[PDB]
Amino acid sequence: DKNESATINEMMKHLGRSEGNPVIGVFQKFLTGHPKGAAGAWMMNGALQILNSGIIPGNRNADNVDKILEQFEYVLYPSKTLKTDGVRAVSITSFGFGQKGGQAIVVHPDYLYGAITEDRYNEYVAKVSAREKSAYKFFHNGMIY
Amino acid sequence: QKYASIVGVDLLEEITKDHKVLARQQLQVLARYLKMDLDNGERKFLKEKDTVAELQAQLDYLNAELGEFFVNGVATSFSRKKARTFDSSWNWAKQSLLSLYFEIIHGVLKNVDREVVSEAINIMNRSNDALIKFMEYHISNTDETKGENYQLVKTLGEQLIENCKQVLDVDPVYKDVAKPTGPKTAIDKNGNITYSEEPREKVRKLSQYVQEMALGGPITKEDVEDALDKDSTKEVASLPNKSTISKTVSSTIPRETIPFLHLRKKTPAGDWKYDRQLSSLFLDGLEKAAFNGVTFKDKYVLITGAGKGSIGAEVLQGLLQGGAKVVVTTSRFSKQVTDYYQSIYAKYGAKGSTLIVVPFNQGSKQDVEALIEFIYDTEKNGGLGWDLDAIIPFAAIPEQGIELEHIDSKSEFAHRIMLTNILRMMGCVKKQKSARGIETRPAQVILPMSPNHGTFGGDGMYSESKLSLETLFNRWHSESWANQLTVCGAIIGWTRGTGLMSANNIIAEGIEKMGVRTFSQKEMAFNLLGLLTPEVVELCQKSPVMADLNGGLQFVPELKEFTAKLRKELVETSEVRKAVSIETALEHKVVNGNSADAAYAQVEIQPRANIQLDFPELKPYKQVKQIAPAELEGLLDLERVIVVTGFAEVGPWGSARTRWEMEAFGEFSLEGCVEMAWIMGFISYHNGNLKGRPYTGWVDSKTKEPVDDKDVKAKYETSILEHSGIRLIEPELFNGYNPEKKEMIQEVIVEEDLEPFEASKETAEQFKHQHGDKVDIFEIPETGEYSVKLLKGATLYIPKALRFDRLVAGQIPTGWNAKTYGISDDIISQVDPITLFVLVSVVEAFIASGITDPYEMYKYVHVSEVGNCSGSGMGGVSALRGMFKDRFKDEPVQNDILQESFINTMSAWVNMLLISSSGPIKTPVGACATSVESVDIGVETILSGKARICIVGGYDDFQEEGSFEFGNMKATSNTLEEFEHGRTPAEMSRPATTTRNGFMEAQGAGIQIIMQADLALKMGVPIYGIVAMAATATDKIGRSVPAPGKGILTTAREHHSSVKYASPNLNMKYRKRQL
Amino acid sequence: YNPEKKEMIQEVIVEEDLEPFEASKETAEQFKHQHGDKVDIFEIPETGEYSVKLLKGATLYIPKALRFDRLVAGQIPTGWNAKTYGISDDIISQVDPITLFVLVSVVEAFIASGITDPYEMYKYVHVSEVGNCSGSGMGGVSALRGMFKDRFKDEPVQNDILQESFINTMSAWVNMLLISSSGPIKTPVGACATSVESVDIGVETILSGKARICIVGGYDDFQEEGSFEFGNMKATSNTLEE
Amino acid sequence: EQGIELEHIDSKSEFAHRIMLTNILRMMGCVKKQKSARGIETRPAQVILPMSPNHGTFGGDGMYSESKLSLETLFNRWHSESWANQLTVCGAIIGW
Amino acid sequence: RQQLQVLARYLKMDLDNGERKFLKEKDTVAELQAQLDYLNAELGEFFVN
Amino acid sequence: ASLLLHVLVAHKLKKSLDSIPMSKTIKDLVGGKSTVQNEILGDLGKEFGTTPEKPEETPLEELAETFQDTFSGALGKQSSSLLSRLISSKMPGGFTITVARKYLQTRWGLPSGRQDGVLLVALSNEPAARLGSEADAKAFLDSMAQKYASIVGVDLLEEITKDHKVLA
Repeated sequence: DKNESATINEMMKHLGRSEGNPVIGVFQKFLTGHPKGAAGAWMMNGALQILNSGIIPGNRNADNVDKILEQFEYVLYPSKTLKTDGVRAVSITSFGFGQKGGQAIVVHPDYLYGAITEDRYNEYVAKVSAREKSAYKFFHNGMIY
Repeated sequence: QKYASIVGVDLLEEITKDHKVLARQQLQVLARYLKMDLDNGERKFLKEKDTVAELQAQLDYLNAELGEFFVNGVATSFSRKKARTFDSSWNWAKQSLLSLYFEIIHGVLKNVDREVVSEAINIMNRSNDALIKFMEYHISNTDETKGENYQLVKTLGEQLIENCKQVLDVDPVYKDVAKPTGPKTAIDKNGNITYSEEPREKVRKLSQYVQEMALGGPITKEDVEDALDKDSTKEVASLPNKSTISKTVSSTIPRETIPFLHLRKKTPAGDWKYDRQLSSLFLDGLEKAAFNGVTFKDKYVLITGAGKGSIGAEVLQGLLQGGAKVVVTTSRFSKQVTDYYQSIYAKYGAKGSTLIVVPFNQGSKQDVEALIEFIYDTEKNGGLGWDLDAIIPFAAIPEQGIELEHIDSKSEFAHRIMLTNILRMMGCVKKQKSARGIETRPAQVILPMSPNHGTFGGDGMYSESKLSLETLFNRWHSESWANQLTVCGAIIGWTRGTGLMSANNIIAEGIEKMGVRTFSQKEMAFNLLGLLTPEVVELCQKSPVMADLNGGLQFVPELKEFTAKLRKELVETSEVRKAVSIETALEHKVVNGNSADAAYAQVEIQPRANIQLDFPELKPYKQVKQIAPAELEGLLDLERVIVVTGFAEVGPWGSARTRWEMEAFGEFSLEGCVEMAWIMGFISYHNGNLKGRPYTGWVDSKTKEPVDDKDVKAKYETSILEHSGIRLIEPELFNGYNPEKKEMIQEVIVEEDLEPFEASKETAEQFKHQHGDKVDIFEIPETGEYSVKLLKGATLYIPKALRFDRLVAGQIPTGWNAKTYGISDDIISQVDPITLFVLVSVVEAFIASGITDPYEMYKYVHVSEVGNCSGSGMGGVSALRGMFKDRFKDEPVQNDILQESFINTMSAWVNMLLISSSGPIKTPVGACATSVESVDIGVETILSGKARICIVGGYDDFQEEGSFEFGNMKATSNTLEEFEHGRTPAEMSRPATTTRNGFMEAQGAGIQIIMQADLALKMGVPIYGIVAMAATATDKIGRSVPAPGKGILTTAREHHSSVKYASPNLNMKYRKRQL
Repeated sequence: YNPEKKEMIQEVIVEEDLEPFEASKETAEQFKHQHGDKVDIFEIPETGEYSVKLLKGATLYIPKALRFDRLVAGQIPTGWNAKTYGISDDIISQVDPITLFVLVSVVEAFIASGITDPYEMYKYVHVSEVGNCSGSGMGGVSALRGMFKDRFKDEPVQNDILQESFINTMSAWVNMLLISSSGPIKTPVGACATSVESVDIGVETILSGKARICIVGGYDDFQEEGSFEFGNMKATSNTLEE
Repeated sequence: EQGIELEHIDSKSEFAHRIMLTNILRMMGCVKKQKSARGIETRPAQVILPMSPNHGTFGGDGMYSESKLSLETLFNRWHSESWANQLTVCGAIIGW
Repeated sequence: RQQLQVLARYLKMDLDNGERKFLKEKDTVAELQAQLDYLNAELGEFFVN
Repeated sequence: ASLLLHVLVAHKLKKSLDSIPMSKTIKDLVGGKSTVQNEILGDLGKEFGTTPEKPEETPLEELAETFQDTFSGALGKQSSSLLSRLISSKMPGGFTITVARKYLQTRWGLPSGRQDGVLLVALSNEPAARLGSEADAKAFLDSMAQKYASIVGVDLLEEITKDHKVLA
């Protein structure tokens, strides 16, 4: 938590993140634990629960953060949930034994469909709706039996 | 019986006594050869006893003389480790700012609300040259055009940036803005006796209030109009602007006329009477405390009695707003208690502000010779290093219905809570001052008195408790502690909402008619806070004082039955209309019959659970072709663009649909209260008939007694949360693991041999090849299977338990059987548990992708283009347990065990069960980053061309093979030393925390289907997200594992050598033309 | 390891109790939490360290040998100490044997590349462009033996043991000893194809751009934890019937 | 108890408080229970509570203040409560 | 010392019950007392005596 | 104190009593693998109880002097467990701690404190395997006793039976 947070500072201290544009510490582990090798998904799942939701959770077990994290002015450490007008990107970063660390990030899909033509989009659209339904069906036929 | 069914073949003593006695005799005589008493093993057993009876006879005299309440309630509830400091104002201030940045534009707060102000001050009170920057960007980068709300904040926040700027370099204040509210007893014609605390109208402020507090009332006889509820955005600039005064409202005091808030003064007689002047400046500070507010900077305070929804809290909510450094206490130490005490600080605590929650019972002497120590002590001894500049012991217990002859322990216990311990409390800071010689920073004391001395009836020993406190004056002169403690006797009147008068809440409206005021606790909060004012503080540092915060309820006489009546009327006027209303309705039912009125028993539908998949929403091409640059069209090779198409998960909070809930919402819907019940074996389905009747819906699974998805939450929500999330480890999920009896081993030597046995003819020989010069196998001629006695000098392996500490983890929800999901019993009996966790994770992921026949993929793609790139850390540990530890143990382990211990096994069972994919298929193991690594390959794999589709993820399990190993590495939070910190299972995982001590291991999975983009489009699937970047990094050779570092910073490599001439490549347009 | 005396285990029951002993005051209590209604701990007043007799009806764990068949394999040349190659004694005393087998393999590989100061690579390349993409099958089995089978056995196993049982440990000791490379670094486990898999990523990794250089390979060890497991799967050639 | 100031307040006082106050109460709350039963409500018991004005005026008398000062609320009750027909107060004030 | 114990088996006569009593009589005491001294600590020997 | 401190710093580093110099600091002796600094600190705490706030720099003798100030001939819990495991795993059958103390006080004449010192010194020269007979046990005990003395400086009819048999 101390070194996972410094770095963030630099990589924003180095890329020109506007002073006063911190990035919001999500800590999906106060609930669950450390799934050793599973983490990156639990937190790569959230990210998408988030992206489309617009929400940001918080460590509902954060009594009091450490003073020494105040020098990391490029970050926050919430403890209460936060609905938003919209997220546009996210960062996952894993630091495991052996130094094989990691950093994945994410973008909001809707920054995609602007790469293409209308007719192809609304064509994609319908082809999905059907799915959700057929999927809705399965999920429940199976969930029951 | 089974063999017969399968084959068909059914179907004196005195000789001893003597034969004993000699043994019974040769027994004793032997002892003489060794002088070995056979009774000492009882005399101990008797002296251990006689000492007990008396030990007890003492112990029950007490319970007889004192009482089980006293004794069981006079317990210790304090540690120097169950504390909780709270100092991160510099962050919360940025939590709360945004909460406005959204609650506004989600139309949750309007300009006509009273909390934006109650908020902003709690922000401005926390000002920092960065915090400012936090918003300037959040404001200067706001697109007001999006909607009025986007202007509602782009406008005012600019008042803040400056308001917060002025205060920068200031000290902070307690400016309350609450709408002071009056009581309202309402009853309808069916006895709907209901109370509401409504906004008074004469007085929609505190300035207006303190006036009507000044103007007294008819019996107490012997403007700056602005935009509170109209436009708070303009009230913004009114907060730093010090609206001064010369028309001192303390001049609004008529003669012969007593206000509602007066202090007092003593006469040489022995009484206390209303001064005017003295009690006239208490109020200028208030009016001052209201237009400008008071600070409490540099204070250091103790307070007790602060249960949520009480009065010792609204003081706190203030003290925190001042700049205080405070101590609060509780006898109900728990989790919910703190998140409360956490929310305060995250909303009120201001610059320098500091609270400390502690467990405490003021009935324990040894618990107060211990706390103040923990204060008047250093941070080396674990102390706190503070001095106390004030005190506030409001803590007590209810006693109601207790008249005289019903006075026993529970009161004798309270008397000691308030009186004989506050004394011993205060007689326990001086001893900590006198030593250190502090005699200019004494401690102002705030003794909550009240005039209800026998006036009421059955309050128990609430009379000579708070009445034997007005002799803290007769002493402050007599005694020696005057230079260290000083008194502000307070007199709390009729407040409302507290658990002392809320029963009486329904006659307040009735009393005010007699020309009186009844305060909200937030109103009575304003008072004792205004009793800390730097004006008074001298007034006590000269001579003690007393504050009568009673509205005049010492004049309205014979109040006892005066009150008994006011409510004894309501009951009648109410109960009768519960009786009349029904009989008349009843009457109406015999002449007309419910035959016609039955239809008026309207049909009311309970809702029903309709789970959903959480597919994204798709907005028209406009909203999106706009949000992004129009230059993007035709500018991306989608085949090289990656995307996520599905995902799922397993954990101690079940799937990804429900965890979200406990992740963001903190609690379940019913859509998640049943799903998280279908997957714990609480409920089931049934269609057909039961009772002969056709039930078609949810049902128990142990009783099959039908149920609706409404009586579920109330029926199961509890055990779920007791058996879901982090917990105390539950053995049966781990086939016997009892962290407090950890079955272990010891290689002792034997020194003599017997207890022979007779085993197998082939075990009895594996012993010789091992134990040679040793056990004699000595066939037993009769049956034909050998015998053994080990020998006088062999080795053994003998067990233990080794009470072990780390005993918590994210056990999946107790009751998770894959069966529920559609799995057989052969697989589970063959395979490593963890692999279950995966298969489910996959289906649910395809489910999440419009995919339920994986074979479908092969319509658009070639089977040679469907990869997995998943993998675990340790993996399969449940089998390794089967090879190294089990086989050693003579156990019937299976034989394919090791094709499952591996880590390519679980991405294989998958293909061996769902996919039918295509050969060279990767399987990362990065112990804790294996799930990004999985994603890095998972992409390179794809946009290389190897695969149009992949699978990515991670998984692992928890067993005593792994945790213990994680123990002596001292990485996971211990549990005991989390108990002595009085923590709780569900809060040991403490990210970004000042007292963080380690982590917890979980067990489950999590996966993700990623694909080419172009595919998903012509494939018709839910695109949840994107993966624009993914990576892994490391210093150098596998050199030292347990410490991380810079490695990833290289995802920011760039050469800033010259940034003047812009790199046009970032400007799409440039990139478009080239294309 | 004596494949003809494979030290093993049996959970017999006892039927009478003696041969008391007198251990520790803290082992003699770990026995009670486990063996209850059982061994009487009965301090010996004189010296001060407790005594024990088990009881007439307890459980035991008693050994065997289990003459076992598969007893051959490609044992590295008897006499192979990394010391010969330039390794300390602290590492070896800390680390899983197999990892020795790797470090040597690397140096000799750079040797084979005109490379003996890996740091040299960094003249032409950026440290952020030197990857490993190696890995094993089971890996580290010598440690797993230390957790499940050994700790059970009252043994003085070390404590960092499990940062070595893993499979990212051995491509790490490397960087923790030679390279000083750059973060997210892959570690395949395809039990028996892990060394091509290593090569597939090892390339994609590269011509993607993540890395101008990589490292690829494989490694694993042989112990009675693994072979025996391979035995009852009837995959390895028996020896007797040979 | 003499010479006892605040920080020197411990058992010996917590014991006295209980001698005078929390036991006289329990005393008087232990005759009514013996009257209410037998129904005696015309021969009540006059009580004589030795008060004294030395409430903090003197110094180290210990918890002699809120002992005998928390007795003048045997009036605030004699109306509130139910024992009026059985006990009655004559608060006395002994001087020098 | 040996013929001693084996005899007991002929009568099934525990030679330790004469101590286990002596120990449970004990563990119950410590706690019995641990209660008793909390009081003297919280209340005081004056009160109690 | 220095003796126990070195014994504990060695039994956690698997080095000889002389192989670890009391002049160096633990931060340097650890070699960098910080996964052992915390372990050694916890062991010293369980053995001594009170140490400087940051012992990562204090020299071996540095903390040993403060320990001698604190420790008072106390075997400790960690040292007691270590000696018990040593006398259980690597010790001839029947050679419990009591028999070893007796053999040390009889065949070498060393007091109870000298006995504890010899046991702690043997804790360094840990026998890699279980000595079979009481002879090798007495031998290892005498060797560890000579080592302890070098490190501290303190050197140094039957027919009754036959009948008692025949009846048997």
